[PDB]
Amino acid sequence: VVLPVARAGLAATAKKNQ
Amino acid sequence: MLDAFAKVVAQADARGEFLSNTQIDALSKMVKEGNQRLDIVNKVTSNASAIVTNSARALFAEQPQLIQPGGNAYTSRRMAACLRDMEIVLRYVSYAMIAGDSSVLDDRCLNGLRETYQALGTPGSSVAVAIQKMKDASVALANDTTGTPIGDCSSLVAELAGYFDRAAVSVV
Amino acid sequence: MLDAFAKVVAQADARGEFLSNTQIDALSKMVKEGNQRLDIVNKVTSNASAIVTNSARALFAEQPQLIQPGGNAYTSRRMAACLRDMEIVLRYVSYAMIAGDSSVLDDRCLNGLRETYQALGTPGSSVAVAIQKMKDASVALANDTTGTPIGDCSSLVAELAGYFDRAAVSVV
Amino acid sequence: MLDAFSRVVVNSDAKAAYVGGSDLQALKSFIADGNKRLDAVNSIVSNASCMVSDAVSGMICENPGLISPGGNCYTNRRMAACLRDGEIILRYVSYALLAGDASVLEDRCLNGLKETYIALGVPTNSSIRAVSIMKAQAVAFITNTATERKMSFAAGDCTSLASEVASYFDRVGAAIS
Amino acid sequence: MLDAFSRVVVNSDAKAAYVGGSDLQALKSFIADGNKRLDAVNSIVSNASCMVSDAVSGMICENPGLISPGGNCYTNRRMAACLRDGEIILRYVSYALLAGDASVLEDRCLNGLKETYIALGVPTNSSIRAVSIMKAQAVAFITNTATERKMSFAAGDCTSLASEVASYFDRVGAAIS
Amino acid sequence: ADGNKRLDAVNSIVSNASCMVSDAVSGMICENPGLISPGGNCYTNRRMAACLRDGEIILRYVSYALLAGDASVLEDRCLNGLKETYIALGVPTNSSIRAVSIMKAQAVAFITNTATERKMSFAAGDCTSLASEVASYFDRVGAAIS
Amino acid sequence: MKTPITEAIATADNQGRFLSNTELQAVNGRYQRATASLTAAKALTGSAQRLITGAAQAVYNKFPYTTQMPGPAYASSAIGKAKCARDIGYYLRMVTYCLVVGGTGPMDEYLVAGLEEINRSFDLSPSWYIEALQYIKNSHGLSGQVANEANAYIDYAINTLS
Amino acid sequence: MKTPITEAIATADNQGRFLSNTELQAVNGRYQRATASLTAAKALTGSAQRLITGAAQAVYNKFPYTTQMPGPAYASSAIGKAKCARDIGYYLRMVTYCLVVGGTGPMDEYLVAGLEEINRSFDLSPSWYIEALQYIKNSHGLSGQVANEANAYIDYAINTLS
Amino acid sequence: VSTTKADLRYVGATKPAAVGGRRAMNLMKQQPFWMYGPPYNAVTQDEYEPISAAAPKAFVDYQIFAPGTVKVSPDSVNANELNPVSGMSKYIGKTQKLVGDQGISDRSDKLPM
Ligand SMILES: *C(=C)C1=C(C)[C@@H](Cc2[nH]c(/C=C3N=C(/C=C4\NC(=O)[C@H](C)[C@H]4[C@@H](*)C)C(C)=C\3CCC(=O)O)c(CCC(=O)O)c2C)NC1=O
Ligand SMILES: *CC[C@H]1/C(=C/c2[nH]c(/C=C3N=C(/C=C4\NC(=O)C(CC)=C4C)C(C)=C\3CCC(=O)O)c(CCC(=O)O)c2C)NC(=O)[C@@H]1C
Ligand SMILES: *[C@@H](C)[C@H]1/C(=C/C2=NC(=C\c3[nH]c(C[C@H]4NC(=O)C(C=C)=C4C)c(C)c3CCC(=O)O)/C(CCC(=O)O)=C2C)NC(=O)[C@@H]1C
Ligand SMILES: *[C@@H](C)[C@H]1/C(=C/C2=NC(=C\c3[nH]c(C[C@H]4NC(=O)C(C=C)=C4C)c(C)c3CCC(=O)O)/C(CCC(=O)O)=C2C)NC(=O)[C@@H]1C
Ligand SMILES: *[C@@H](C)[C@H]1/C(=C/C2=NC(=C\c3[nH]c(C[C@H]4NC(=O)C(C=C)=C4C)c(C)c3CCC(=O)O)/C(CCC(=O)O)=C2C)NC(=O)[C@@H]1C
Ligand SMILES: *[C@@H](C)[C@H]1/C(=C/C2=NC(=C\c3[nH]c(C[C@H]4NC(=O)C(C=C)=C4C)c(C)c3CCC(=O)O)/C(CCC(=O)O)=C2C)NC(=O)[C@@H]1C
Ligand SMILES: *[C@H](C)[C@H]1/C(=C/C2=NC(=C\c3[nH]c(C[C@H]4NC(=O)C(C=C)=C4C)c(C)c3CCC(=O)O)/C(CCC(=O)O)=C2C)NC(=O)[C@@H]1C
Ligand SMILES: *[C@H](C)[C@H]1/C(=C/C2=NC(=C\c3[nH]c(C[C@H]4NC(=O)C(C=C)=C4C)c(C)c3CCC(=O)O)/C(CCC(=O)O)=C2C)NC(=O)[C@@H]1C
Ligand SMILES: *[C@H](C)[C@H]1/C(=C/C2=NC(=C\c3[nH]c(C[C@H]4NC(=O)C(C=C)=C4C)c(C)c3CCC(=O)O)/C(CCC(=O)O)=C2C)NC(=O)[C@@H]1C
Ligand SMILES: *[C@H](C)[C@H]1/C(=C/C2=NC(=C\c3[nH]c(C[C@H]4NC(=O)C(C=C)=C4C)c(C)c3CCC(=O)O)/C(CCC(=O)O)=C2C)NC(=O)[C@@H]1C
Ligand SMILES: *[C@H](C)[C@H]1/C(=C/C2=NC(=C\c3[nH]c(C[C@H]4NC(=O)C(C=C)=C4C)c(C)c3CCC(=O)O)/C(CCC(=O)O)=C2C)NC(=O)[C@@H]1C
Ligand SMILES: *[C@H](C)[C@H]1/C(=C/c2[nH]c(/C=C3N=C(/C=C4\NC(=O)C(CC)=C4C)C(C)=C\3CCC(=O)O)c(CCC(=O)O)c2C)NC(=O)[C@@H]1C
Ligand SMILES: *[C@H](C)[C@H]1/C(=C/c2[nH]c(/C=C3N=C(/C=C4\NC(=O)C(CC)=C4C)C(C)=C\3CCC(=O)O)c(CCC(=O)O)c2C)NC(=O)[C@@H]1C
Ligand SMILES: C=CC1=C(C)[C@@H](Cc2[nH]c(/C=C3N=C(/C=C4\NC(=O)[C@H](C)[C@H]4CC)C(C)=C\3CCC(=O)O)c(CCC(=O)O)c2C)NC1=O
Repeated sequence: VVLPVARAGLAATAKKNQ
Repeated sequence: MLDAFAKVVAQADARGEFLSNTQIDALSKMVKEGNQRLDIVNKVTSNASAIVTNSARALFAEQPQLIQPGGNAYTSRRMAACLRDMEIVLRYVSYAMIAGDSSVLDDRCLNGLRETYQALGTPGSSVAVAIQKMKDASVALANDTTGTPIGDCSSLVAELAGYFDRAAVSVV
Repeated sequence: MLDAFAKVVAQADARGEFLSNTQIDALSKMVKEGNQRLDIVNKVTSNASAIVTNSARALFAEQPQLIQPGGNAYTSRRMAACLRDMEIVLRYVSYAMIAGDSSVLDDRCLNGLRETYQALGTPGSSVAVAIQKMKDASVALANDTTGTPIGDCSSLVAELAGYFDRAAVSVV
Repeated sequence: MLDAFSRVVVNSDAKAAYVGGSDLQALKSFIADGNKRLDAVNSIVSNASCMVSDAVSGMICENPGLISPGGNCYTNRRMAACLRDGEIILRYVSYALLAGDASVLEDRCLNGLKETYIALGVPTNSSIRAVSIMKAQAVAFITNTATERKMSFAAGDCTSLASEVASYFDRVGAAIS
Repeated sequence: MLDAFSRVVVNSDAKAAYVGGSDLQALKSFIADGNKRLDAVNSIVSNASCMVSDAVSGMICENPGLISPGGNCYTNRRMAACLRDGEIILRYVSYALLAGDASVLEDRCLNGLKETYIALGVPTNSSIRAVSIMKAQAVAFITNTATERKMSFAAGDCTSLASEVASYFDRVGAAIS
Repeated sequence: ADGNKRLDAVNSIVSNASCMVSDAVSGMICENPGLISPGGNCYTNRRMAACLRDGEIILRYVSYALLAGDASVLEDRCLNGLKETYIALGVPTNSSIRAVSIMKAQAVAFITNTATERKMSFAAGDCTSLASEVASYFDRVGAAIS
Repeated sequence: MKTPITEAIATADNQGRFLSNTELQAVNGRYQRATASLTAAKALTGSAQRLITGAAQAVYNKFPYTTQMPGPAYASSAIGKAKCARDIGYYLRMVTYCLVVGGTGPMDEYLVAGLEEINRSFDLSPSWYIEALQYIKNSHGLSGQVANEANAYIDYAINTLS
Repeated sequence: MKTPITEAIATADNQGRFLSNTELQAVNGRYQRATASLTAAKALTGSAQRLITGAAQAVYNKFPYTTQMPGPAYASSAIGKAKCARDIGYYLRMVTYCLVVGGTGPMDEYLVAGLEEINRSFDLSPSWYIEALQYIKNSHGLSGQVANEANAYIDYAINTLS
Repeated sequence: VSTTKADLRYVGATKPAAVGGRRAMNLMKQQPFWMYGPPYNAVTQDEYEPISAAAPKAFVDYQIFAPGTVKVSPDSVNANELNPVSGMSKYIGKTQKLVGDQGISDRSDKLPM
């Protein structure tokens, strides 16, 4: 029911600076 | 219809248990956020027409067979039903955001939307592209301040994107 | 629905026959009982609340898990619906006793009752214990005198017991 | 049957795009956590027979009418099938945790399970009540907070794999509702 | 070992902080309700010999195979060792209620207790039952709702001490399970 | 009006109540000790605990009818079948009147303060009208069984 | 379930609209009130065994026939005394659910729907339960708005019985 | 009004047809039973004050707290005893009305409809009246089919109170 | 094919509980002996009685009698009948409810009170 990549790419984008 | 507070009361009553002190403290963390959850919902519903219209215009520019004559969104009847189906999903995500639990989302929007579109011939692959376009139009709109006290809301905008991911895998 | 007099008429219309002389003499015996049948329906109806409640009281003494949290009769809406069903079955068994034919009993109570309890999770082996406890409370109420003239009613109490066994096998 | 890599290609095939850019950077961080997912599938398969016999026994201690005469788990023929019905559900969830996508769970196990159970007369209230016990066991084994056995892992956090395995076990209960 | 004031200063030592007025309002209410903490622990040690023998023989009552040939409370040799052990458990949770922190119960009493019991043959499900009786005996002396033995207190609530000591009795079951 | 003598007469019974029914039915065993013989019907643990319960309940009825001041509290169903309940269970009923007549003689001892074990402080005066009232109430229980 | 959160969602779903500020203000009022509601739920849970066994004795002192009268409806036996204290604990548990949730939604669903038909069937008097609920209102020892929150669900149960 | 004659007119007016021998046989059964139903109405009317005074005294012996407890809902005063005997007369009078018309019609309209709203409001126990109706059932002195007609409407009043 | 004493028990459950009294629980029958066990917990009839709640304050002293008049008798003078190797003891502990009889009782002896 979850998307692991689409949710594993948003959590690593807000914690890690650009 | 359960919110996040009623999700743990219903799970306690199936065993006849009082709620423990470690469960009241987990619920008061939701009251502690509180004002930041109400601004996620306020930012989404106050831009709801721009979120749906810009995501539809971008959807037909990528799959132009949907608005060809004979396509699934030709003939204004079918075009206007495609636009309110996008606004239906955005409505129930904002319902599930203010509750803290995805109970109203997958009981009375998503429960049987894969086999609704399958019986109609609607391409559920193309519906999921439209949820993903409304998803990042909303999370780009959630984490900007523009008259908002600056803080960290990234655990709430990861919850909002998970509701959009829940609707996306459910229609295809 | 159709009673026992209408039952043999419908069996005779489908053959296109007048009723026999033997068949009229068998319907004279059904009128000859007549008052003894109306005594059983009077005794069962007059004590209808106490038969249902005291045989629900004895069910929860022998199966006390039904009223534990997580049991099928634990809440007020789920207990009141359990007494309501035990009064529904006793109603249509008294309807089948005054008619002499179990046709209103299954066409208006029993057909679809097994399908209902399998979609809800109601334990069907515990419903038949409640049916069998209203049975022997009523076939012991049938053959006591208590303001009836003395006589033999042992053929009409085998018919009343057969309507309780019919309602019990349509749910177990 | 899709895994987590097949889902981002099906989504890119609908618009006829090459996979590259931002969704290639979301895929490189999915494999950075690929050892935590492999560490955590092993922590469930290793305890898979105690997880089932505790969830079926814990469903029975809550509702002892299932082991009464006339209950659904009454005879030995029916007790052995509930212990089998309950470890197929755990087996198909471990496929979805390894794949990272609940497609194989939803169509090979969950599509039509509710209509099957209410045709055999299986109480779907109790099946939900055993699946929710297996949910509490799987979040305890992944976060290494079991009271009965502590495993060995490298130090770090795996609270996103516990959020994912709870979403798979909540679906199983919502599907057979 | 630590107490409730030493537990705060090892939390601040991980941050190299000072225990200031934000952190001190939990400790200013530990001394404010500190009369009731003393008032509750002589409600327990005044009844401690009655509490042990009722909890052990109340475990024999619900399980009579503990005193048959082959039970592990069988002879006088084994029954006096069970009565000694339940007095040790009640002693260490009266230290932990007095301190306000379950450190001394967890390292001296409970650390390594599970391995003694699976080497000596002690049944752990019935041993949890003797601790769970005297948890219910302890919350009835603190809130003064026991059927015999009304003690003379002052008026108010001790409802946060009764659930603090119920969590100390729950750590004994979690450590031998 | 003077109900302070009434409230002393109730409190002389209800303070020394659990000794009184302990001294009632043990004196019933003391006059025929066949009830605690095996085969007797105050022999078992449940039957002995029930016999103390009935003398407490009879003393609850008399001490409530004294406090109200009339025998309308003794007009309860308990009166009917106490003979017929004790016949149907199988209970020595003439032994049960012996259990009530000890409580009849104890209640006039506590009201008049002529108890030869305990001696309590009261005011000066008379209380023999109320001691005849409890002798009236105990014989109504003593007529309900026979 | 009738919560302040799910009455706002159900208001917007019956009109087919997004959550406007009419519904965000109703949710905000629950968050402003959830401080006193969640400490009342902690204090009634910690006083559970004291309040249940004390309120069963308050009924046995006002209605002392309920311990003498034979029959299955009275607290005259071992299982009637056990079922009386079980019902005070049902009432106390639903009050703590209503304080956590924030509305009279758990006890509307689990307790009061069908309660009149049950009392009339099993011969239980609703004046028994009113007396036990007046004891809990006078013995929890709470003060201020924490007592105002707990009392508002105790005499919601009194108005459904009286 | 549910009588056997109005329930036969209603089943013929519902389909808009004249009365037939399906309906004439139903009114005929009322006339054959009204011989025993009207002697029980004469007998309960003549024995009214013997049965109202005696049934009020049977509630005070079964539930003797009702004459002791203070409060407006109890027969512990002169006014509350006057309202209790008024209530036994209302129940006995509706039984004689039901014997006259031949159905359970008059006590539906005048006694049963709205009964449990009153017993909840004014705190009246419905088991007070079951013991009163059980006294009248055991002491009206009727026999034969005259007793079976009187008991069938007394037992109907017990079923609505439980 | 019902037996005459088979119901005479069952007529008392037809009355309502305000007038049937104790007899209102007459419909419960004899369970098997494992049905009163700690998974299932079937309730016996005697609880629905006041004889379960016979818990008085008063007590016989038993020392004021003459010596030789207090009699006591054990169930069996055997270690192996009072308690077996398993816990299935008929006399010691909480397993005294697991008897195949003693589920129902005779409370149609008295009255409808
Ligand atoms: C032998 C086994 C035996 C008896 C027979 C029975 C003797 C007995 N004693 C009395 C009199 C009283 N009992 C009383 C009760 C108590 N005495 C107390 O002071 C405490 C409070 C309470 C319980 C111990 C009292 C007050 C009296 C009157 C005594 C006095 O005059 O001061 C009777 C009743 C009188 C009679 O009819 O004989 C009997 C039968 N007890 C035995 O042990
Ligand atoms: C003691 C009885 C056992 C029991 C009963 C139980 N039944 C229900 C719910 C329903 N039963 C029906 C069946 C009928 N309804 C009718 O109107 C008629 C007349 C033609 C019949 C035959 C229906 C429709 C329902 C559902 C609607 C409702 O009443 O709420 C329930 C409630 C189940 C629930 O989830 O709410 C119970 C508890 N269950 C037991 O445990 C007993 C063995
Ligand atoms: C993350 C989502 C945001 C962000 C949010 C914050 N908002 C904070 C406080 C705050 N918000 C509101 C408005 C809110 N309350 C309502 O009742 C309604 C609608 C009816 C809305 C939209 C108010 C009134 C307040 C003040 C509360 C208070 O402080 O007393 C907030 C707290 C500030 C802090 O502690 O840092 C945060 C973080 N902030 C962000 O940067 C992103 C964009
Ligand atoms: C198997 C021996 C594993 C193991 C599994 C775990 N079970 C955990 C929690 C748990 N178990 C039950 C069922 C149990 N409780 C009962 O009351 C009864 C009988 C009536 C039984 C059989 C329940 C209800 C729960 C809790 C569910 C919840 O929390 O709501 C669990 C969690 C943590 C822990 O216990 O450490 C695990 C890991 N436990 C083991 O040690 C072995 C390896
Ligand atoms: C010593 C007698 C103390 C005392 C202690 C208390 N014991 C309390 C509860 C309790 N006791 C038992 C064991 C008892 N029940 C049995 O079935 C058997 C024999 C097989 C025995 C010996 C149990 C099971 C329980 C209840 C625990 C639970 O519910 O799990 C207790 C609690 C308060 C209460 O009884 O209401 C206390 C205080 N009681 C005393 O007054 C003296 C000082
Ligand atoms: C809850 C467990 C009780 C209850 C407790 C209260 N006790 C209160 C005050 C209190 N207790 C003691 C004796 C205690 N203090 C000591 O220093 C020592 C031994 C050295 C002991 C045993 C004292 C001295 C006090 C203070 C009052 C006084 O001096 O008389 C109390 C009042 C609140 C407070 O001041 O902390 C409460 C509520 N009362 C109850 O109703 C429950 C059952
Ligand atoms: C059988 C289960 C009973 C029993 C029944 C008998 N009843 C007899 C006669 C009888 N019954 C009634 C009442 C009935 N007729 C009605 O019209 C109405 C209500 C509208 C009712 C309730 C009447 C009026 C009569 C008189 C007719 C007559 O006497 O023939 C009866 C005949 C007596 C005989 O022939 O020996 C029997 C056997 N009697 C029993 O002992 C069991 C318990
Ligand atoms: C245990 C937790 C349940 C319960 C289970 C029973 N299942 C029974 C039969 C059965 N189960 C299935 C579904 C199972 N097979 C699969 O391939 C998959 C997933 C892909 C699942 C979940 C089927 C198809 C069947 C019937 C065919 C067969 O058994 O081979 C069963 C026996 C019923 C019977 O013997 O008639 C039980 C007892 N029942 C319970 O009470 C608990 C809640
Ligand atoms: C009683 C509630 C149990 C039970 C107890 C038995 N324990 C036996 C020996 C034993 N117990 C302990 C632990 C205890 N001693 C400590 O010093 C501390 C912590 C400070 C604790 C908790 C130890 C260390 C030992 C062995 C040392 C010794 O006794 O010499 C025992 C004897 C076994 C035997 O005779 O072989 C028993 C029976 N057993 C039960 O069945 C109930 C559940
Ligand atoms: C009769 C069995 C006694 C006895 C009784 C007398 N008592 C007299 C006065 C009196 N009594 C009480 C206690 C009583 N009154 C109450 O209000 C309550 C409880 C609420 C009780 C238990 C009081 C307080 C008084 C007033 C004087 C005082 O302070 O003691 C009395 C004098 C008549 C009068 O003035 O009321 C009598 C005769 N005296 C006896 O000799 C027998 C043994
Ligand atoms: C004791 C001094 C007697 C004696 C007493 C026994 N009574 C037994 C049962 C029993 N007793 C009563 C009467 C009591 N209950 C009431 O509610 C009232 C007042 C309203 C009174 C006076 C009843 C109704 C019952 C039956 C109900 C029940 O068993 O709970 C009894 C047990 C009998 C048995 O089953 O073996 C005993 C032993 N018997 C004696 O030997 C002395 C003389
Ligand atoms: C105790 C203060 C008084 C008392 C209690 C008593 N109650 C019952 C029986 C029932 N009570 C309920 C009530 C509920 N059940 C629920 O599930 C909920 C919501 C969670 C409520 C409020 C029900 C349904 C019953 C009947 C079920 C059963 O039989 O157990 C009894 C037993 C009555 C009987 O006939 O068995 C008793 C004794 N009675 C008193 O005397 C006290 C004054
Ligand atoms: C006597 C058996 C018991 C008893 C009686 C009692 N009843 C009341 C009050 C009312 N009774 C009724 C009932 C009816 N009114 C009707 O019109 C009809 C149909 C014809 C019925 C059945 C009503 C409506 C009331 C309240 C209004 C009124 O008083 O008129 C009281 C007084 C209670 C009060 O005033 O609040 C009493 C004392 N109570 C007992 O204790 C007896 C056991
Ligand atoms: C084919 C067999 C096979 C396996 C079984 C796994 C085994 C495995 N797990 C991890 C490695 C790890 N595993 C965990 C997992 C956890 N740590 C916790 O504290 C939680 C309790 C738990 C689940 C969240 C963490 C946090 C790491 C550290 C590296 C990382 O973050 O990915 C590593 C890399 C570190 C190392 O080399 O030691 C390996 C090889 N991989 C395999 O190839």
